[PDB]
Amino acid sequence: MKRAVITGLGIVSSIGNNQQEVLASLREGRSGITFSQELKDSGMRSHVWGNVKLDTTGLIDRKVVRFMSDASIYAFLSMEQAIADAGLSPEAYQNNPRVGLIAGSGGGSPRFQVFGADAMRGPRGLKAVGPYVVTKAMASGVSACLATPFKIHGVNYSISSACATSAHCIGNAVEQIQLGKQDIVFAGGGEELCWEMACEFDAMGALSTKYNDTPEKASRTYDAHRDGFVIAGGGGMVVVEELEHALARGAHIYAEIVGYGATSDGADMVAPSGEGAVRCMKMAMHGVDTPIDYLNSHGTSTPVGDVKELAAIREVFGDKSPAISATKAMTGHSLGAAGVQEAIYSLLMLEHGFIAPSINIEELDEQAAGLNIVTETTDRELTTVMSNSFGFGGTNATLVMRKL
Amino acid sequence: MKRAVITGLGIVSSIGNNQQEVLASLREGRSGITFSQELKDSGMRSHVWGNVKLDTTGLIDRKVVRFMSDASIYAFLSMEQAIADAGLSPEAYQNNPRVGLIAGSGGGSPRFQVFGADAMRGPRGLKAVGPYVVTKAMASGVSACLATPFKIHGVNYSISSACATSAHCIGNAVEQIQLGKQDIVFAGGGEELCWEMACEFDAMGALSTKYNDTPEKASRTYDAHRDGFVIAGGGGMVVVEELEHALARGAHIYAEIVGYGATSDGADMVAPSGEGAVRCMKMAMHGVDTPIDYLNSHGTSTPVGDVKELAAIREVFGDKSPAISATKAMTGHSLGAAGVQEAIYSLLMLEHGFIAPSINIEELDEQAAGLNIVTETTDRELTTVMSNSFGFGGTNATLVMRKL
Ligand SMILES: CC(=O)c1sc(Nc2ccccc2)nc1C
Repeated sequence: MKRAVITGLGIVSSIGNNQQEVLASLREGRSGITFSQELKDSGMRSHVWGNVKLDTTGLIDRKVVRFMSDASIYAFLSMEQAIADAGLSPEAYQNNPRVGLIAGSGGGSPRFQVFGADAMRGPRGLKAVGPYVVTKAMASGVSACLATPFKIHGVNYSISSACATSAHCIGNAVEQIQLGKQDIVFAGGGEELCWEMACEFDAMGALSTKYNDTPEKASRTYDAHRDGFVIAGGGGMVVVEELEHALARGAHIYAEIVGYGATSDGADMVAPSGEGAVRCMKMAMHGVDTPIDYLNSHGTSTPVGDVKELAAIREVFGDKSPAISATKAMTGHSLGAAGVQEAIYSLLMLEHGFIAPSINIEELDEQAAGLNIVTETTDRELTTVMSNSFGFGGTNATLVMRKL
Repeated sequence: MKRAVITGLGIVSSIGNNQQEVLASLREGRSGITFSQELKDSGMRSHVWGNVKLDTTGLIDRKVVRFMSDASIYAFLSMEQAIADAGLSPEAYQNNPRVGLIAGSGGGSPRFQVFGADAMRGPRGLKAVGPYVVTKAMASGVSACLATPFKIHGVNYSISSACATSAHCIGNAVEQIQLGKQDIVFAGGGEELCWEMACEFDAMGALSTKYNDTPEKASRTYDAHRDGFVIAGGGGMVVVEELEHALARGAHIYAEIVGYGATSDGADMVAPSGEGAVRCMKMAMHGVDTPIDYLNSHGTSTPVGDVKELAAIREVFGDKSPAISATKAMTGHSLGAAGVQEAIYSLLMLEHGFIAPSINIEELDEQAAGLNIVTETTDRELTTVMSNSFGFGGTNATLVMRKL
């Protein structure tokens, strides 16, 4: 069947506003986490976040940006980067029924939803709301706001699956190539960063609260004293392309997507089962005839979640587990953007031949013993990498990417 | 290639709480639209809606429903109906890696996004927010809140695409069957009905405002004096199943999904382009060796949209129009739920041999000549039916369903 490769990438993240900045942060083990006065002022217990450090004012034409929330702004800038990186001209990708876009967010825009309700409840009613809230607040905002300006004619929709959102977007893009329906699908996602959404996670006890005075130490996957994830925002986009089409245009190919797992736990709303993760990893590895050299774990810095995933990894890999690191210890958890951003970090590791460190492990959890959790940047010629995304609601995605 | 059939359906709609009530409404041309004191009290200009007329108290177990917003409640009730209609025991669909769920909403839960923000700003802060808002508010709430209690082990995610949401969910379910990855996928969606979301549509001028004193006449697709859509809520679910699997278990089969189009306009953000719809319909018709007997139009009762779709229909079919009716004149526009609900109305027409009327056309639009818009219930043996969903943001889905 038809093979899918990644031929371009773009990213706006807590650890860099393009792939050059991201690569430098990954190699340096640099945290993207900062103290947030906004989260503190809202009354939250978690006062830290992985913010995008970019003035986005003016970067997008007004006729386009007027429809957008921050998730769409970050995804749009990532898409522009990905198109440039792929070397795609408008003649090639615009008004082309074989070019699609599958990109989502986990939350839509709580900020604009709340803005609309607050405005409506004041004396000016509909006049205060204005005419742009639907495209900002709707769950499909990220795909809708990008498909128009980029003149996409093929598929156009958003997948959402909480932390797995943009990993399922990439896997669905692979499926469109496999079905022969598309030659290129831009795949990815975006997530805004705001107290309106963050407080929902803090209310469920999911966020880190004990390290507000030392923000760079709060996200600490696998450390014995981890206490929840650090919320983040941003976007990412990859160009998923059919192999013969890529070769025919002289594309730069980062990797082939040689496996895509998607499963469901059917168990707990907010905690992973393990069993679903084992099936998801095995599905992504089926038929893949090379070992996993590096695994970018879901690893959010939660007491239960981090070790549930490690137990699943031990079950999948038996006595030959891969090198592992949790890049969320540097970046935080960007929710709908995490799958694509972590696919990109993994592709940069593959392209540049290094493993990024799993930072802030002052005392390794007892349940991580015996695994090669890499804690210092390591040069290594990688061939095959895996990235896990295990979302709330028991939804799992795994991607396996390999050099061609 | 593996073939996909529909073996069960379930629905909670403005025109009925199960398929018996929906069938009777469709045959009678009975409006589901009522006056809404909630919309009026909120300051809106549109005071009409297609509400679900059902007391849902106690229909879902407390430990299940505590995670859910109304979109999930309606989708869950629809799924229970679909499972019973498909004759699936718990042992047949639970804990089964070959059984999946793809179901979404257009808006998630504006009500619970606003609830979380309002609670956080009050005297109890995080304690008033409570631990259930993420599962209510997140874009994937509908899939997350159903996949756990129904013990789904296969695919699990949401697609969102505004009006096309649950039609793309059904098409993607068909793709899982075609790829050989699933034997059954429950596909559908839900949408809450609330001023928090409705006011955003009224603020952009999208909703009907001139007919509040006569709610049943507000939604009037193709009428010269239409003035916007009437917002609605509800849910729907279909059981998409691989053909040989269905036959081997003695399933009742409504129809095969013989075509699925998904395209993008890539054009004016706020209006349908017409051309994307043409491409979508032709994609869904490709290889289908029988004529389209009946078309359930997207037709939302908007000035621009209704006649753009008619022009696309003329381009596709020339002088050989199928019979057409816009069931939204009865039901209103249930946004994320519209694709699956309209697929279900189309399946009921196919199963029971009639065309539902396009109601409230007192003066046919000057631009609607030369087609077969059916305005009176008409008994007729149908074989192949089409349903269009042309979503805000230029995202299109079309489904073609045919008797076996
Ligand atoms: C003017 C129109 O016809 C429409 S249809 C529509 N649909 C949805 C559905 C679900 C989420 C967002 C938008 N929005 C508008 C403004």
